[PDB]
Amino acid sequence: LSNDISQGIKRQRMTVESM
Amino acid sequence: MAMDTFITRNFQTTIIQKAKNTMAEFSEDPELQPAMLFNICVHLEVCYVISDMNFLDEEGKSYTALEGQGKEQNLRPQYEVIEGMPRTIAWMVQRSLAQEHGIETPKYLADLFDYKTKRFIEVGITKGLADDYFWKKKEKLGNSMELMIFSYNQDYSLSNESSLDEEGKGRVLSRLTELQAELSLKNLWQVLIGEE
Ligand SMILES: [Mg+2]
Ligand SMILES: [Mg+2]
Repeated sequence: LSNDISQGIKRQRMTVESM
Repeated sequence: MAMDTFITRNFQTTIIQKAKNTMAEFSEDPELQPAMLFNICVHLEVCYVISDMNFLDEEGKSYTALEGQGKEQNLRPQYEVIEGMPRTIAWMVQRSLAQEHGIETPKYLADLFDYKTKRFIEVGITKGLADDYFWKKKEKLGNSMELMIFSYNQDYSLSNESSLDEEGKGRVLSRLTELQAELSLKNLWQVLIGEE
């Protein structure tokens, strides 16, 4: 559950910065 | 126990802070509307849970996190999570995604984007009954988004053609069931106003 959140937050940063 | 304390003991700090930021974006005060803070926390958590369960390889094949382990470099998440980003940024992510996939930008801000079906998703969480809330959100949204509705009483409303499988549904519903039970143990439940 915490992994789901940790990973999700990482992915959001990845996405935004690739744009 | 204060709902404030319930929230602290039952959600990750990361979730809590994003929830407070959302209320700040909406100029609402966590202290004055703890039920709303709770609601935002649960919503955030659901969106992240849904998005960590499926991955797509370059060919469009769908994997669970477990099935995909060792290959993740070469996979990408099936869902982009839009909820939990600062809202101003979220709008632009939504627009960018829509433009990249040759689809209409939805009028309202989605919670997820499903890279497989190329559809935006709105997630709803109810203390009531999932289908009632589905119809209400349909009035606003039309066919602009896929609705994924879950309730604290194992009820749900999902498209027959949703990407969420049995295991993923179970994981969301168990967490919600677990929260309802914990709330009840602190007599915070029949106080609660939910998203509906
Ligand atoms: Mg939302
Ligand atoms: Mg939603």
